[PDB]
Amino acid sequence: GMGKEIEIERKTLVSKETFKRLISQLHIGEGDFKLQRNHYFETDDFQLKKQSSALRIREKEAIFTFTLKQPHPAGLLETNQTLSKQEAKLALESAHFPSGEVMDALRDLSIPISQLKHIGTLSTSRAEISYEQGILCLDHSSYLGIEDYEIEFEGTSEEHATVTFQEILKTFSISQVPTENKIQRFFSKKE
Ligand SMILES: [Cl-]
Repeated sequence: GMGKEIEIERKTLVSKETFKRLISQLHIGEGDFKLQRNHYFETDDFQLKKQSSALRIREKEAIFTFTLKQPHPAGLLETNQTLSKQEAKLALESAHFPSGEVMDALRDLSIPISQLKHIGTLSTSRAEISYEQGILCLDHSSYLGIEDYEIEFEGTSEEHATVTFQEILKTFSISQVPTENKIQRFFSKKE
């Protein structure tokens, strides 16, 4: 919707060689990959994690986006807000966030905004294609000295997303493995 959206997502990590094979078989060019930086925010005691939520500022092609992800009956509720470079920099450098729908949703979750701070940055090189009735993302990410590769399917219903993703794993012979979110893979490494 207009700032808010429901995220229905299926995901698995893959090897470097499998990722490289998928780029070839899906006929994805080098120029299709776009670079983005995810700057993560969290309290010392990890309050957003305890409420199954994630707060980031994304930087992509000179556009900054403030994003909260929180639990929702179906999938996760994603609340997006555009920021200027000024607002993004203030948040990153001095933990001063702008008023708006993201701030409102944080305060509705009883998150002390004065305790939030920039914990680190994960970079992702991403290619996206329309697959069936959804979107298929190829993510090569780097963070805290290491890197990894990931395929994800963005669906519209939980039922159809499962069917479509299981079809992708079978069709392209991808062996599925347990896969937590980028932000969780980030600070599980940080810990
Ligand atoms: Cl990267």
